[PDB]
Amino acid sequence: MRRYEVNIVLNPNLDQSQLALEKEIIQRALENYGARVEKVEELGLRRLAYPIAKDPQGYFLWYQVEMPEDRVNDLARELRIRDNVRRVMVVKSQEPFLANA
Amino acid sequence: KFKPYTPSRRFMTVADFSEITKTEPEKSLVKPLKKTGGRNNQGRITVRFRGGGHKRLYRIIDFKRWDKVGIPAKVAAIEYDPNRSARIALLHYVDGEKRYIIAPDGLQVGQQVVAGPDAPIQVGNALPLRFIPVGTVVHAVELEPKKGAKLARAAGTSAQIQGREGDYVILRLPSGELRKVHGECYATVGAVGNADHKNIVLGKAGRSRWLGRRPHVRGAAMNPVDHPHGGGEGRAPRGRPPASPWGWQTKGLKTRKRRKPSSRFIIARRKK
Amino acid sequence: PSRKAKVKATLGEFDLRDYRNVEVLKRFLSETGKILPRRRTGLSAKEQRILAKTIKRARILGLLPFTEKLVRK
Amino acid sequence: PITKEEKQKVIQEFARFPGDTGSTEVQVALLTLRINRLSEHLKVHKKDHHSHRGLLMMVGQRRRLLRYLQREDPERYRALIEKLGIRG
Amino acid sequence: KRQVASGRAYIHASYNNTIVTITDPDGNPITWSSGGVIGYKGSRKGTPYAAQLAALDAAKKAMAYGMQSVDVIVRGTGAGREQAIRALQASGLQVKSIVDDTPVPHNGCRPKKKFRKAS
RNA sequence: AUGCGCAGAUACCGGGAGGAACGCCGAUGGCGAAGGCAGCCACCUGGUCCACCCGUGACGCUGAGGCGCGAAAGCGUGGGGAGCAAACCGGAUUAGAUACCCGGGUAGUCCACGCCCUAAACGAUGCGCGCUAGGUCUCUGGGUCUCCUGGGGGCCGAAGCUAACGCG
Repeated sequence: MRRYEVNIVLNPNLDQSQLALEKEIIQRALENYGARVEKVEELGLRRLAYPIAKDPQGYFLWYQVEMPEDRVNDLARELRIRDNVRRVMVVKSQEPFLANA
Repeated sequence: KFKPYTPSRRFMTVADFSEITKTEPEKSLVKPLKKTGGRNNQGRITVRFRGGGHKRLYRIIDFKRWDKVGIPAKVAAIEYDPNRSARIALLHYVDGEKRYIIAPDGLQVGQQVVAGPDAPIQVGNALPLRFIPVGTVVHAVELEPKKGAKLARAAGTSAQIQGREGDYVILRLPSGELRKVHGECYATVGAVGNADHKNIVLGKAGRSRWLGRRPHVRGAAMNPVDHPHGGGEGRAPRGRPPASPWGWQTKGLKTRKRRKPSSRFIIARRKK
Repeated sequence: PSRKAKVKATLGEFDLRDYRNVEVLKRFLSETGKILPRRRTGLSAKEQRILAKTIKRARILGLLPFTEKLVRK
Repeated sequence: PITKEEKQKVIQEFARFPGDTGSTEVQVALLTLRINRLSEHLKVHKKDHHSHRGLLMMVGQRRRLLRYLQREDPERYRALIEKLGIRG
Repeated sequence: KRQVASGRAYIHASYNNTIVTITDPDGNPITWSSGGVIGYKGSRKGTPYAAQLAALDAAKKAMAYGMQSVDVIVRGTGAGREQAIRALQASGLQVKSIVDDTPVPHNGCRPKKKFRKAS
């Protein structure tokens, strides 16, 4: 297992118990695959600079974690699954590079 | 339990270009099934060319699901019948009883799927149109609810979900057209099971065709004593007519047929 | 090279390893959300490259117009 | 993929002496292993002629080195043959 | 008449005919004019001249309805798009703000010989 | 001209579908036996540059033959065609116009697996090593990084090479 950052945006017009059921789906799925968080984050709801999802805003979730490398593709698909997943994006876990120092 | 299409005998004299296909379930069907009379002759007058037979099984199949609208079923497995353009899956209903049903896109023995009031849009289950995730595929589909699976897209991988309006959803049917069915009606989820079949190649005609069951057709067959068209000579006639006091082959048939405007448009054609 | 604006000195120590940098990233947008060039970021091959990459990542998931109706013209 | 660890471990099983941080032995172990899982991949793929190609060159290399292996001494060499499996 | 003081003025132009039209605040329109609208044919209709004229019309009509304030929509380029747009500000009838589109491709469909000679 | 529109088009607004392509950034720039290869993401992968000097111990350079590899065109079956588009059909042409222009529209162009290997296949210049001023720029790896050093690209460029360019 390696680690990538899970950046994924999910519908705006959501709500309570919904946030509940699909985000948790997020969960157990993840695990079922081989996911298990390292950074449970997200910055809540936010707008964008281009009306995607037929909307000007949505909810964005970010959790970076450990997983079984290749499974990535797999769960990914499992994710986009759930309609609302306005954007399903995973990236290899790097972060260094100070430009202008 | 899928099936090979391509196997072709080879140079066993003119038995050339013979295409085999072999579903792997190979089991001999089960308990629910009678047989058909020897029609070709019928209502006891006799009619329509070709026609001959060749061995005898004969089907009973499920055409209606709302009759358990739920009891998951698991592919009993694959198999088929001396009829239908694209094999079947004898399915097992979790309640004990089973049913011969379609055989959508290569599903999988033991697979669970079902249908009714909300089925997961996974090719295999079936649902009232309405649960139509517009842009998806089905077949079997039936307009006029209850009127059983009406539009059994034979091996007809063809029910293309195309938008909705009123109490009717739009569909692209084999043919190359788009009709409408009130949502509550229904569709077998996904697509067919056979096509390559459609491409199948068979050797010495007599042999094959007949085996098929069908014998012949032979137009303007010289002695036009009848054979609508000309004869008693080489030359292909002129008038422009067909067997049993015909209109050639470029004229209508429909009419007011309240049927028609009532739904569907695209009018009758394609362009491969 | 032409000089009256420039940006390599708009923000200091900036980690190119990102995407969620609404602000900084913006700092190369110009009008039709183009990609304000060597011509402005004055950032080595290494730079235009990786920096770019993320620019990408950015339009990618979104939250930045990777072009946009220009208001002014 | 390329599992450095186990890697070194076998560079070890082979390098008769624990001080073979680069020897015919290893050229062997390595080119072999690589060659193999690599190739297997090749299979479930069918089209990457570029890398197939390289792999090619590589396999060549390795075999040839062995060539010399024999040249001076194929004895210990055939042992190697043995240990490994290749060329049979 | 519908009347709504402000809307959009669409100026789109070819290079042997150009066009302009009055549209409400949202997107429909009411009236317009162009190269051949201007009792014109063949070339000519592609003159910053006509540009000026049809601009004109777009205007008189423009007032002719409960409007005159407008944002300018830019579509393509016209052989005299200027004499055109200037005729525009000119009749004033309000000479508001201006939007930039002329909605670029992005590379996805080789043209006809014409701009194929543009390898 | 034309062909398309008051059975309302051409423009503007909203929504639908799909194929292809992939802008700025992106370069006179990069990776590859070659061909040629780009919106990002992830899966697996290969060439390959620098530094400790640690390992082996010259095993290496060459490659007739073969063996795999690859433009675009075109064929084979099975998908698919938004646009472009030989062919074809028009319209414009001259004296002629089968073509240069405008109006159309197939095959093909695209995907999968198979098949052709094809060439101004180019730097028209086989590969492998080592010896002979410098100057400049640009990308990239290491450092006491006014620069130096290994590598990599264009440019100027003594000697010198050639019938002459021009190589350098």
